[PDB]
Amino acid sequence: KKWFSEFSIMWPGQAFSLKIKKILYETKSKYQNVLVFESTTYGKVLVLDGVIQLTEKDEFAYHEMMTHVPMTVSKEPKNVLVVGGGDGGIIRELCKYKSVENIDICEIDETVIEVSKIYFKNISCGYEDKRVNVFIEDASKFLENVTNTYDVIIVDSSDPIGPAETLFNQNFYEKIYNALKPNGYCVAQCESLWIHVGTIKNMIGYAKKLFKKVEYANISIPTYPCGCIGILCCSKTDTGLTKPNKKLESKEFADLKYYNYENHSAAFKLPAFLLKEIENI
Amino acid sequence: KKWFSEFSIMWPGQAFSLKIKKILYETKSKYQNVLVFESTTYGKVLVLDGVIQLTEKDEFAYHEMMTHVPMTVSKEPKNVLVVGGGDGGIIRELCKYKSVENIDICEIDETVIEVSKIYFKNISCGYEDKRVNVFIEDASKFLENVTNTYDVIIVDSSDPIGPAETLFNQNFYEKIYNALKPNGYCVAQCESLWIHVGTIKNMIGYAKKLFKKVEYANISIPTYPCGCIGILCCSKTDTGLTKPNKKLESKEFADLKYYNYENHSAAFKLPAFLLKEIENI
Ligand SMILES: CSC[C@H]1O[C@@H](n2cnc3c(N)ncnc32)[C@H](O)[C@@H]1O
Ligand SMILES: CSC[C@H]1O[C@@H](n2cnc3c(N)ncnc32)[C@H](O)[C@@H]1O
Ligand SMILES: NCCCN[C@H]1CC[C@H](N)CC1
Ligand SMILES: NCCCN[C@H]1CC[C@H](N)CC1
Repeated sequence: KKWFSEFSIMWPGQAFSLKIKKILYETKSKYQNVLVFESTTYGKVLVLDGVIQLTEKDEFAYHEMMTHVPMTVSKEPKNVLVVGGGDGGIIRELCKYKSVENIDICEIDETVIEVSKIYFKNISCGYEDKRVNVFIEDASKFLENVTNTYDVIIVDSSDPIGPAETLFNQNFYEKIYNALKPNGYCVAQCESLWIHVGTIKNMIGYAKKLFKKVEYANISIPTYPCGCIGILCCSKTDTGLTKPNKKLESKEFADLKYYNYENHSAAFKLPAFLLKEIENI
Repeated sequence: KKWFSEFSIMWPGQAFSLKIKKILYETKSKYQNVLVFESTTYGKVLVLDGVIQLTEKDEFAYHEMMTHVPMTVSKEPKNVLVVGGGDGGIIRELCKYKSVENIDICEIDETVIEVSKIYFKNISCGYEDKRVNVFIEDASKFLENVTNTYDVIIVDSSDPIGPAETLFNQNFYEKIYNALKPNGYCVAQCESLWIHVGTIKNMIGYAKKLFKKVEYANISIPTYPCGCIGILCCSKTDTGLTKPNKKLESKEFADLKYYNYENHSAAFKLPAFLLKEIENI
């Protein structure tokens, strides 16, 4: 069997590999190279431009933490936007909240949605919910144009190389601020603390120009490089996102596999060297 | 440049690679294959039997968490044992406590010590401290023979394939229990929660046959497989190891890079699926 290897100028000198059971699908979409393969030990794997987006084995860690952190802090979230997230894992976690009335997703690449609906049925199931509305367009444009404001925006983008290159700058954060309710929250996937701390500092400084309270949390996920990934956390009130306002007790949450009330606050307890780098921003 | 790749029957289907700047030393010792190379981005790297033991870039995360968790909980630790740990990183963190009167290390492979003294001088500096006494022998035998009891034992072993195969069974845990003071603590490196949960359950069940309080904590370290590693935590009193009894304020601790008073308790907040697997042991 051959191995897939994740190599990138974004983390030089290191690489993670998974063994391939079977390649399932490859295409060059309008935006990205798309690869779906069944791995031998992590189930199916989605790859965009040679970078792992998810595997069936660990995706719940990332989709649960990114969704339930801001959604247990928002008191009565009615309108949620997902930026990127074509695979549908965030939407899947959002549909669990009976209270939500509308879930918009702006995903630039409809191939990713259609690929997820075919090959990742337990991730893309949320697309069946009549509350979900899909916009195929660059979130950088959508956020300039949208009329509605949201209670929560979840930026589930791929990396800065490729069509996500527009989601990693000061302008983008102003657009997010303006599209949120006066008490609304944004979480965004953010750089592994083991890799470019300079990037984390840059993003934090972007968010801090607008938001009252900017926190960084860390998630353990093994198929992202360095085995972890950050959440950049943006709040308009001084109270921030470290402390949930509700517990997930109803039947729709029974099945959760990573996220719980205590993990929520714990994700925000960072390594000493990280606190020192981001103390004077 | 060539790449070093970490492949193992202990985590099939996956592999982590580092690019090689220069190989520095290789030998077949009495026990293991030993490889020291300077990587392009993680500094020098120590490899035993094809498995990464440390790199200069991230070793502090593991050596700080394994040492300072039990050493901030022990009230006045006077005698500490390190099992394995030939590289000296634990001893380096131990020497920081002025109070400690004696530090014994039982390392089966003296080549690892001598290699660390030559090629890893900022890790092996602790060997110069007149409080440190080295025993070259299998810890499985040493723990049967030692007369002293310790306030803290830190099991810093390599993996179950190779000479560490004796440190992963019920007998080993009884030896640890007997070598500890009535209020003494043991921490042991323990399986990544992303890989063999069955192993974690087995080890927990071993420790629980003897110890009042058996906790599992997780450390983020990118050059261990799946980017994290557990600490099996064994206490003879019901109070356990999640809560430090002291803060590290004196000048010897100024330089700490991962471990702080809040990270300590946070390491013990685990993923939902892990708590569910280890609730009925
Ligand atoms: C797989 S989840 C990440 C998704 O982010 C999507 N994405 C990347 N860049 C953008 C963008 N500028 N706007 C909307 N979605 C994006 C990618 O096409 C991918 O499907
Ligand atoms: C590099 S730190 C881990 C150390 O554990 C040491 N080690 C492995 N098995 C044993 C054992 N049975 N007793 C003492 N040390 C051990 C290895 O030789 C290695 O240097
Ligand atoms: N919805 C899963 C996609 C997650 N987005 C990113 C994939 C690329 C990774 N290096 C970081 C997160
Ligand atoms: N003192 C550093 C050695 C750490 N012991 C182990 C090395 C092998 C890893 N897979 C797990 C920890």
